[PDB]
Amino acid sequence: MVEIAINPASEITATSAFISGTVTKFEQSKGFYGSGCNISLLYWEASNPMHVKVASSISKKDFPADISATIKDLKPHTTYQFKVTVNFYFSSSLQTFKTLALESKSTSIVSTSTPTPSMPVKVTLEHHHHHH
Repeated sequence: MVEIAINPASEITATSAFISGTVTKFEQSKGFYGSGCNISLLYWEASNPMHVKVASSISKKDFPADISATIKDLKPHTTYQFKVTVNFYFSSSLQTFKTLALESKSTSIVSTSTPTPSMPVKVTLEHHHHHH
């Protein structure tokens, strides 16, 4: 089967969110083996699934393929749904997330540190982007 793992939506604010997934293994049919599959990770409003917006559109020919999408232009207090569309024929499972209100936090001094930030001698100056 086409195995597409979906990573839970994180870094969610009112206007943006970081979503991702991993296309572990791809299948299609004869003739389409070794094809650069267009990964379009689509998101829409839970209230309006007609507004199919593209979070990210990239091409993958190598699997497992880890893809991520940074969504901006989100509506506050709004529930959204997302899926990874791989090639012209496949879609993943459906996840849903909800944005925040117009009172969001900066999330830089205190961020959700799920991994350990233990790096012997921190050479990287994270003033451009803070790692999760």
